[PDB]
Amino acid sequence: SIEDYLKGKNCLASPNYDPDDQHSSWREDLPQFKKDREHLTLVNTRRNR
Amino acid sequence: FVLLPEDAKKIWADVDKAWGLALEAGIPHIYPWSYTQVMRDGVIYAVPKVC
Amino acid sequence: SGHTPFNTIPNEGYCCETLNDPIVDKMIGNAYYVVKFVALRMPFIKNVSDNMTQLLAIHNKLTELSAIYTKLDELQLIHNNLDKLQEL
Amino acid sequence: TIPNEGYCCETLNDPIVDKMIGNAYYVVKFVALRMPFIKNVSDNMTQLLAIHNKLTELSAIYTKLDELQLIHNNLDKLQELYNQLSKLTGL
Amino acid sequence: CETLNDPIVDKMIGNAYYVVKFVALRMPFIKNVSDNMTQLLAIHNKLTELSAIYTKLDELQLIHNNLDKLQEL
Amino acid sequence: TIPNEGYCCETLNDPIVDKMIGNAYYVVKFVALRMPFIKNVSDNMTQL
Amino acid sequence: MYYIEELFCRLANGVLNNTGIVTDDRGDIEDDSKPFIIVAANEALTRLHGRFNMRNNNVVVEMQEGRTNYPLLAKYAVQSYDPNEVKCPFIMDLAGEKFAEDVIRILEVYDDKGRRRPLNDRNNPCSLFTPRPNVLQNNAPKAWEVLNVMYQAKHPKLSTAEDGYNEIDIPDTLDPALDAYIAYRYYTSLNTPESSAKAAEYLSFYDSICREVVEYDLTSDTEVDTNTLFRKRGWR
Amino acid sequence: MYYIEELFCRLANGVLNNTGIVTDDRGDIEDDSKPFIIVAANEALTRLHGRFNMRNNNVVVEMQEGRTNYPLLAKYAVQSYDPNEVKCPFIMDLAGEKFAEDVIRILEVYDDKGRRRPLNDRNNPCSLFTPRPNVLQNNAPKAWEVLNVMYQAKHPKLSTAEDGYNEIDIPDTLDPALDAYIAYRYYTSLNTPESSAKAAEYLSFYDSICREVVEYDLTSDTEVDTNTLFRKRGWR
Repeated sequence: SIEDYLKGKNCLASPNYDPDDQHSSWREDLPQFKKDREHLTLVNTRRNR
Repeated sequence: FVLLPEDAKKIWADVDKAWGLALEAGIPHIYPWSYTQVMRDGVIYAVPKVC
Repeated sequence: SGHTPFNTIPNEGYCCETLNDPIVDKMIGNAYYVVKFVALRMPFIKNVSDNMTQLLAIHNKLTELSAIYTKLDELQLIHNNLDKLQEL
Repeated sequence: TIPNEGYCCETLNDPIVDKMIGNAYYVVKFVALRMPFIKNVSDNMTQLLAIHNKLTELSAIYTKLDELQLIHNNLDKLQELYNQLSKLTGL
Repeated sequence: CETLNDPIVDKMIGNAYYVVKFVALRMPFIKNVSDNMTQLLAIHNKLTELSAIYTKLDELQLIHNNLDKLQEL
Repeated sequence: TIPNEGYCCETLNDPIVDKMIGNAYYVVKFVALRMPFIKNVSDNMTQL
Repeated sequence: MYYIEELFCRLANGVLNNTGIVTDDRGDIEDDSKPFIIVAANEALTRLHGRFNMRNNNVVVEMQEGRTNYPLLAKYAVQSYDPNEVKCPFIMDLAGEKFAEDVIRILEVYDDKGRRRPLNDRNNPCSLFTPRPNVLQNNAPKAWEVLNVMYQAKHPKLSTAEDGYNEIDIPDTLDPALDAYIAYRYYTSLNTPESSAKAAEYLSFYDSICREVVEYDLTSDTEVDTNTLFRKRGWR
Repeated sequence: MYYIEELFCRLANGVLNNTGIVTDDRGDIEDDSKPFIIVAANEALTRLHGRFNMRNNNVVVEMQEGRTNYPLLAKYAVQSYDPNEVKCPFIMDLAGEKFAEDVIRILEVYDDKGRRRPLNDRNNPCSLFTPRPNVLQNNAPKAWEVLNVMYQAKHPKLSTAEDGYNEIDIPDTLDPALDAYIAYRYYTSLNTPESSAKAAEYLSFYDSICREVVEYDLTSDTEVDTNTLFRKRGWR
């Protein structure tokens, strides 16, 4: 993501701000929307179903 | 393409990588090659474990 | 350990600085950027606010001004010749 | 001599207090309470910039509303099938 | 000891607090502007028409009552 | 009045700052950010 | 900093492999036994945060005219108060930080003017008392008076209910202690002679890891400061 | 700060998981076994509050003309007195709470004029005595005389009878001690050797947790104050 750093405005002052989520520097939160692909895996056939 | 089913795992891992690249490119439609090989090798699609 | 945000004026050893940033971080956190965005372009806001009375009056007549604008090309109508003829 | 000064009585519409400017907490909470106004200004900044740019033109118009009020009323009669004006000049 | 360095950019009380105080001392302007978003949006909508009228402001007045009387005359 | 100087506002198209020449980190990062220009010059050296 | 699902899959693929809680694929815990694991995890986090002094947090409390006791509860927080029950709250929060009760011990209390306030001093008239570990007292409230409370904090509550906190914040040297404590609880609950013998091993492992972390001071618990009593006492 | 139902659920999920007390779905304790748990919980809370000195409470006692023994019971409180039996109550509960009978030890007694009154001092004629641990004496009642009593308090009784206290107020570090005490009571009551061994384990766990909390001083039990005898003795 160095390329994104080069071709970016990267200016702190912005007009976007969500009042419902206002926090200090202390708060750290992982997003609820996990991003994950689906891969191909062979069925075990040892774990009988 | 998976002939000689004793070579299923390596070729299917390569298929995973190829599907990843194809998804990155943006192709609309993607096909596994055959019904026979898919049902014979028991290929299923699942999210990887997180550990 | 940690530093209490209200522990401003800790400058016992040396006089300089008061450390007022932590209070801003505590209360106005994540919203300082909007404050700076407004602060940078503040002369424009001052100029617009100074002309509030007038900019409300231009409003109280917007439909009338649009109706007048609909006939701007037709309004001139070369009045000089018809005035000269009417003077006869 | 009942005291009514407190943080509870203050609302978002109250003006600033001169004696409490030195208190950093008071100023910080003063700015924090009135965030809706700053957000409203920030969301519509392009419109304000355009109006500021055209204020020099919109500054004059204001002296001439009174004349335009009568002109607008007259316009309906003033139409007069504008093509007839050329004939009237000819006659 | 002293970390203020350049006085032109760095403030003793604090950069963030300085900006916050600067905004706070000038709140009436922001309040007066914010109370009237609905009104200044209409002017933004009709800005093109207002600019068009501005071009013909110098002309087209002509003491137009004189012209309407001349038509009556 | 309001200061607007920082590493975030800096872009690769901006000119150098004469105040921060003495600061070694500023010079190093100034050269680091503008590496595409140097790479483009080095790739086409025979043509130049 | 990782999700709760990472904890479930680490307990499914570490200890507790041979138990009957885990699913057939041994990749996650069954839906029936998740409340048990959540209770054990909360207990373990409280133990560790009580022992080690990791988190230091802060609260802002403003003083009303007729109140001397100020309990530190969410009922009086701005984001969580009930308007009909409580007329005016006194604990200020933010929409993102809603002040879950995580007060173990109160260390420092500072005035809004930057002056320190003595705590639990009997012979000082201008001091603050705590009748209970989560309650403050100020016997002379005044106008425009606000207090900052610097206190040791515990980990927020894990709930896994789409509104609770999914994440876990813990240094990576103390994951095995948490896992060992959970395993100890689970193996004691079985009530068999062999399970108790395994649980003793797991508890001793937890104790030994905690003692080692104290020994090498990996959390930087020890704190030292410069000497200022040299000037106060009048030395030259 | 949680209700009694949360305690029942936490016991249903933690210790006592294999026992036949718990319902089939492992959600909550069965109805016929709830008084047992309530009695055990009350005993554990009394033990902890006696040990740790968590709660410091105050009561106001007004002095009648012909009475010298003032027992501190709920019969003589304003919010709880029966008009038929007692004509006039001398314990005032006008503002809030109901003054549950929770007097363990009396620490300080102050007059209505701000002057301290000695307790249990034989050689001081103006002293107050306690023939019983909660009864208080003053041998010279006077008109317009009121006394304020600072005492150590215990947790109010839990009843679950639509009028008792549902709330449990205890520091979050000492939940496992309470659960361990309840489990010890149950497993001792079972009257089998294996259950006896498990009960011994749980009691030892209770003691170890209490000693740990004492070591790390999580309840801020230790107190100090500024020296005041330096000036009284005449030093310069």
